Amino acid sequence: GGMVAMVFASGSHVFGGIGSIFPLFMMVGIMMMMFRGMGGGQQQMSRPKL
Amino acid sequence: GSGYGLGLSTRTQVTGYQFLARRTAMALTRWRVRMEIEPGRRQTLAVVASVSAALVICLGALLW
Repeated sequence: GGMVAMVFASGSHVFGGIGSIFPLFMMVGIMMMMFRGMGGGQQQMSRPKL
Repeated sequence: GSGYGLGLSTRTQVTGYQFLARRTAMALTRWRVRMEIEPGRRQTLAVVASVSAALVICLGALLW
């Protein structure tokens, strides 16, 4: 977001439509990597169960 | 002999040494090795958090 905002303050305003597709799609990739990071499951221990 | 010099090494040997290093460091200050709770780790992580928070604010200034 900082990288994107800094470009607008310079006035180049290259984003919107054609340009915005890069940061939009790039943003999904980061969330997709953190999702694999929290991988696994079914352990099901919890304070309310104990 | 064996163990001396700059030979090769593996990733299990790198963590293995850090465990022995923590356990011996505790024996010099607390004189016991039970280690049910490991406070050396926590006191170190608090510094790393301090440095990170300083850098986040530092980059925040450059952004403006």
